[PDB]
Amino acid sequence: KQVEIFTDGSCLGNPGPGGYGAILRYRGREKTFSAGYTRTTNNRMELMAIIVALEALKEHCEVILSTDSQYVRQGITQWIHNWKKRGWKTADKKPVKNVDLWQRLDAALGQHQIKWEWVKGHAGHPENERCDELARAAAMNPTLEDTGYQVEV
Repeated sequence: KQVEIFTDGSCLGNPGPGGYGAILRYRGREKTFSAGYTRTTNNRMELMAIIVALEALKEHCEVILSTDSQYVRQGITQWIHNWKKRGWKTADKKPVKNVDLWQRLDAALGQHQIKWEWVKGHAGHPENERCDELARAAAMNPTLEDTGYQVEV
């Protein structure tokens, strides 16, 4: 009840060192989250940012979630519905890519009333701009291991 969440993820390769930034605003007060991983991908950091922010919420909230990720938008608005029906597997019966993070996200999504704000550019979105700085800074000083990352074949 109202919580604003801003997120971004960033990574220098594919895979490569990467990081996330998230800002959680409540009652005019802000909390910042940020961490870097030694070997990860951009898309995984984009999911991780949202996961860590939502997991911070300790009570059911109405959340306005603001992110510029095309990957997360497609997943949330397009794919995840059918993913669940197919038991989290693509037509070739392989596990959906990043199933670990998508499932962990979906858990956090189920606990809140979420309005998604799909941002386009940094222009006029100071919080998202700042999440990118955070993400990039953490990618330059990575400390965690992204143990869920699998080298796609």
